[PDB]
Amino acid sequence: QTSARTKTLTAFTDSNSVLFTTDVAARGIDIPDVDLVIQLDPPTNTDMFMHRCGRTGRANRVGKAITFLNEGREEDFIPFMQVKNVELEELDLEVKGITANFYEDFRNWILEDRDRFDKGVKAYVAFIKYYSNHSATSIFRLQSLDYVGI
RNA sequence: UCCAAGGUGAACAGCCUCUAGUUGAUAGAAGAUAAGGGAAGUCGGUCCGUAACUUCGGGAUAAGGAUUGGCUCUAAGGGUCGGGUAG
Repeated sequence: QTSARTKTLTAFTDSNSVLFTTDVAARGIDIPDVDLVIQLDPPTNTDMFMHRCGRTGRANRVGKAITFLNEGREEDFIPFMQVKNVELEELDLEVKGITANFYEDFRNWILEDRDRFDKGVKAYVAFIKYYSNHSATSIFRLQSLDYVGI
């Protein structure tokens, strides 16, 4: 609802805060003091990519943008951005804290309420449909998608 | 000069019939084929076996035997009601 969106945006704009948002906030709106931008997946269209990581860097401020790749066709996204005059420097991040039970923890938390199971399966299917409507078909292939991994 | 059924034909045609008309016309009796030769003649010789397809609407939303749940932003998505502890 519009009122809830306005209230959430004005609470976030007003102390260290993390925002889980779709492409609604990607373009146009300016939240000051935003340091880090993470794109858990590359966008459906690449034109919006520059907007999603564009919320930072105002007045050459020290801000970082990070993106995540699926290891299968990751060799095509970087040159695609390079042709569009965008250079993505590879970053190596250690997967800390995953010694044991992360997927087990997720699974046993899903088993508590069937609503959680429904929301998870619905989100997975929605992501599959979202990946189906992807530009640059060669880069993002449905066949090469890691269905079990997702 | 007017009216004008049906079925086969599956090529106008021809053939057969329904409704409706005829039995009229002196009566009785008693073209085809061919063995061998081949112009020697005369002026002149549609139906059985395959495969892909293939008609109308209504549906919108990735499918339509399966465990259906299916993208981002963007008008509306039936009405109403309901929030704590203390003085």
